[PDB]
Amino acid sequence: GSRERLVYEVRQKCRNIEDICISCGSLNVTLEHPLFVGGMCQNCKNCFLECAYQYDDDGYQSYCTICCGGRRVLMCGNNNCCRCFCVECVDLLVGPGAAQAAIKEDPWNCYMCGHKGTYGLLRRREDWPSRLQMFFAN
Amino acid sequence: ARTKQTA
Ligand SMILES: [Zn+2]
Ligand SMILES: [Zn+2]
Ligand SMILES: [Zn+2]
Repeated sequence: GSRERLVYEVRQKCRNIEDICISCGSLNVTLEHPLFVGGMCQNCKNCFLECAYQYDDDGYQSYCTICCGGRRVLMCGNNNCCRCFCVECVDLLVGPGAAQAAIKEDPWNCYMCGHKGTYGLLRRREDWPSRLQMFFAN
Repeated sequence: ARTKQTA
């Protein structure tokens, strides 16, 4: 019933990732996450609407790109990207230990910037700019 | 990666 157990089931192909909210683990998916393959529930849609483009004075987004929270986050080293990712989301959706590899990497291109585009279960949508246009549409 | 606290 936890987010961690649901993601475990996804890795075991006992469940499709589009059928879970990848930001909180809710089964009450109401849309596809606009940036990565996977679902999004109404709570997280709302958190994204309020939170996703909040910025700190360091020029970076205030919260995690995936969950729109986090207490401690990694910042993208791309001088053209202002995104952050929390350790919890990274080690869950990419895989355990992934966050510490990324923290060590210098400089680090985040999962939205990286050319590989797929990282464990974390798969960037090829059409994320279209999905963002639709998400913020009237 | 640089890190930061969100709080
Ligand atoms: Zn959710
Ligand atoms: Zn997160
Ligand atoms: Zn980036």
